[PDB]
Parts: sequence; C-alpha cells; structure tokens
Amino acid sequence: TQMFHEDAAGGWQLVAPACLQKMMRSSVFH
Amino acid sequence: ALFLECARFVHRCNRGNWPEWMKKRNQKLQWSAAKLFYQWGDAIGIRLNELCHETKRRLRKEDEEEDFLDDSTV
Amino acid sequence: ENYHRNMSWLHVMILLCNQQSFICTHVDYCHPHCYLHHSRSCARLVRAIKLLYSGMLKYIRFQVMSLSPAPLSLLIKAAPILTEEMYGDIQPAAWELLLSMDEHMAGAAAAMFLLCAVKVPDAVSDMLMSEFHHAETVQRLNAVLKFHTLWRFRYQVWPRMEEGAQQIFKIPPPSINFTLPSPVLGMPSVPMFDPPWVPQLKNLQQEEEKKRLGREASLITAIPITQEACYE
Amino acid sequence: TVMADKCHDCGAILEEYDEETLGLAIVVLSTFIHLSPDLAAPLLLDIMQSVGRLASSTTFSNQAESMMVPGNAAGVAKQFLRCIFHQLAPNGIFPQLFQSAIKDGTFLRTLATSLMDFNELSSIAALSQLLEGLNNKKNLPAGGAMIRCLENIATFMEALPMDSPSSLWTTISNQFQTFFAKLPCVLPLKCSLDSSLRIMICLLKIPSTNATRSLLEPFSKLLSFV
Ligand SMILES: [Zn+2]
Repeated sequence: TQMFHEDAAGGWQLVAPACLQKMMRSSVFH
Repeated sequence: ALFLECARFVHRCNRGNWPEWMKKRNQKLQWSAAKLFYQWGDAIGIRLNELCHETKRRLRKEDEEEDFLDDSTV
Repeated sequence: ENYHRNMSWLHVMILLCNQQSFICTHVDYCHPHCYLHHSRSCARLVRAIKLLYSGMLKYIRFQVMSLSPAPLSLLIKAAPILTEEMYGDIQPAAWELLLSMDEHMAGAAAAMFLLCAVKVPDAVSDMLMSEFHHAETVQRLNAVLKFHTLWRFRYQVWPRMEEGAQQIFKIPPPSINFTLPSPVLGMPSVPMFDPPWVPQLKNLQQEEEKKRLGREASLITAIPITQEACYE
Repeated sequence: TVMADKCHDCGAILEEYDEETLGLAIVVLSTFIHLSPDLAAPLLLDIMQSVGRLASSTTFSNQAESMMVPGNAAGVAKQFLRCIFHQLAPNGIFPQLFQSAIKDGTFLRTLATSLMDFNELSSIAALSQLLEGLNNKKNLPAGGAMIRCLENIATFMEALPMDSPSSLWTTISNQFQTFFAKLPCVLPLKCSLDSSLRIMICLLKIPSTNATRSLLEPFSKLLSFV
C-alpha cells in the first residue's frame, strides 16, 4: 500500500462533517 | 613500471595469452620463453641478495610525503 | 630443464620478507624498516602506478592489489618445492605479518603459516605454545588475534597456492576413526526467526506482533551471521 | 599520533576493513531496511550504492571459479541487493530508483548482474516490473526527469542478457510499446535523447523472432519524433 515518492527536497519517502463521520460509523446509527 | 610491464607480460604468457603472432615453432618459443624467464628470475634474485646484504621529526616528515610521482623524496 | 623445481630466488625471498622491523610502535614516527612503513610505501607506489595510466589497470587492480604480499604470495606458489629449512625460516615472518591492516598481506601470511603448519608441525607448535604462554600480555593477546586471522583465512589457502595443486602437495585429510549415530540425535541448528537475508486489519497487527515476539525470542548472536547471509 | 596513510588529494586517512566487518555492516543495513523501510527510504539510494560497490569487487582474482568462500563480502552484498529489491519492489522502488540520478555509474550494472540469476525477481523480471510501474503511473516523469529515467533504463539494458530466451519478451515488448506510446507527449523538445536509441538497439537484440516484429512500429514513430 505504501508507495515510494520523491519528496519536495528531492529525497525518497514512503507515503501511502467530522462528527457526522462518527455518527455514520457508529453502530447505533445502523 | 618496467617491472610491472614485465610482470604482466609473464602473467599473460602463463594464461596462454601468448603474443598474437605466436598464436612446432611455437613449442620452441614457449620453451625458450620459460628458460629466459628463469634467467630473469636468477638475475633479479642475485641482485636482491646483494642489495639485502629531532631525528624522529625528520623521519616522520620523510615518511608522510613519500609521493612517488614527486621524485627526490623516494 | 627442471626450472620449475629448483628456483634460485626462493631463499632471497624469505630473506626479503624476514628483514622488516616488526617491533615498532608507529607513534610519531616509524622505524626505517618497519613493516607497516613498507606496506604504506608499496601502497603509495601502487597509487602512483595507477595514476601513471587499459589492461594494465586490470592487472594492477586484479593481480597486484598491493606490492607487500609479493614475496609471501610467491613462496605460497612454490610451496611444493620449498624445503623444510625454507619453511622454518619463513615461519616467523608469516607469523608476524598476520596482524596487518592490509587484508591481502594478512591473507597471504595466513596461507603461508597454514602451509608451514602443514609441513613443519613441530616448529609451528613450539612457536604457538611460546606465544600463547608468553610472559607479555600483549604477546598472548596478539597470539589469540593471529589465531583468529588464521581461522578467517582458513578457506583462502588453496586459491593462493597454485592452479594445479591439491593433486601434488598432499595434505593429510582429518583421519576420523569413529562414526556418528546413523540418524543425527538432535536438531542440527535452530533457524533464526524472520531472517533479514531470506526474501519472503487485525490480521496484519497480530502477524506483526507474532513476528516481533519471534524475533525477540530468537538469538542472533548465536548464528554465523555473515555465513548465512551470503548467497550460494 | 599514530602513523597512518593519507589520501594526498584530500588529506583523509585511508581505511581498510576485513570481510567479517564489511559483512556485518551489510547485514546491519539489511536488517535496518527490512524492519523499517519508511525510516530507510531517505537513505536508501546511498545505502544501495555503497553496498553495490562491495558487490562489484572480487575478493580473489579467480573470477573463473565462483566465489564460494563462506565469508565472501561480495556474496553478502549480492544477497543484500536481492533481498532489498525483492522486498521494496511492490513499493515502487524501481521507477523511483530509475528516475533518480545515480552517482555511482556502476550501480545499475551491479544490480543487473546480482539480480540476473535471481529466481524470485530476475533482472529481466525487474525490468518488466520497472516498465509496468512506469506505465501504470498516472503521470510519467517530467521532461527533465524522463531523460534521467531513459538513461538509467538504457544503462540497465547494457548489462542485461538481452540474447537470453525467456518467457518475458512477448510481455516486455508490449510493455515497451505502451511505454513508448507516451514518450512524445512527455520528453522535452531540444534535448539530446540518444538513450532512447540505445534502448531500441538493446531491444532489437532479443532472441524472439516476433516480439521485435511487433515492437518495430512504435520504434518508427518514436524515431520520427526524435
Ligand atoms: Zn612502525
């Protein structure tokens, strides 16, 4: 999943309603 | 450099990489080459045998700048 | 005729590689005939020759690689024709040269001393006992370190010897008398958990935890790390 | 001070280590990369080049015989390269490596040789994965980076066994067709790109009698652009 990416400096790196998010993810809503 | 050129020539002759022109007469050439290599060995051996048979500051100075390309320090 | 058996320059080679001053502290100066000074001088000459210059560079980097081991590596090439006196004379030089910073010198000295121990076991044994029981702490420590260098270069004697050896220069094989049990009684070794050199979300987390526990339970200091990490 | 040897050009002390220490250092780097690729990513290029340097050298002059010495720092370095590129291949190490500028001009050759006999990820298979990663990428590297990518690919080609039959030429040919379809819309205008010609020359040497036959047409279009 994590993918190599050339950063802004030019070096390598490994990179792969907030309350409403809880409301939808909450099993009580289901 | 002379010594190393001769050394690499003897090495190539050892590998079978004889000079291209050589590669019955060639057998005689190889035999004579071995005899002459032994002649070289004998001469160099009897020469090396003859050759074998504040001061600290200058000793360190001499040792620390033994640049062979810069003669008069070797 | 018979040039390959009586080489006149064998003894002068021993005299050359035996006439260094191994007793030097290498502090603030070196003795004029100190062996480390000689090795540094040879390395400087090799660099000068390299800077002088095709195939010559290949010869320099593949068969010279230094100039100091030229005597020892010569005598190793003439081991079948060396007399016992020559072995006895070359033994102290090869012994002293085992602790060289230069790897080629150390390897050649180890090969030469192993050949000496193959040919003159009594003198080698006496020297080893004198060094191991020596009155100086430094001498005993150096004896153990030299033993370790011999152990390392144990496998690098036949390549340095001759392109057609081991048919001549017979070395007595280890004479095993008894036989091990027909099936080996225990496990030959415990495999190391998750070796770095072997190429291969609750499930991922538990797998990571299992791998971490296995690595923590496996002892890496108890395996040959470099031997197992080399390809075949 | 201890009497040591200096490099007359820079004044630094010359240092030499034995195989038991070089192999230990290689294994230490291997463990570090294995158990933490994210931390090793910034330092990955330098580590790979430094260990490929050891892989390139030969412990003994006997290049005819395989270096079967148990220590064999060269073999340890080869194992390091093989394991690193097998592990990080799914993470796109190949497009990232071939895009980046490589200081060690011999690292691509050492990578090709050390992965040549690898059965899990052959050098040919490594080339195929590099091509697949470049092709599947949403945006190909920019005009400046694409030149470096082509040069690195060509250098990798030079060290590949391009005459060796394998079950990949009918696949590498299609990958290269699709990868060359995009170059005219990527490469810069007035920059020398002989690396593409070197790649074409290497490709036209494959033993397949039919892969190059199909590859010839995108070759013609890219040559027209060039
Ligand atoms: Zn000294």
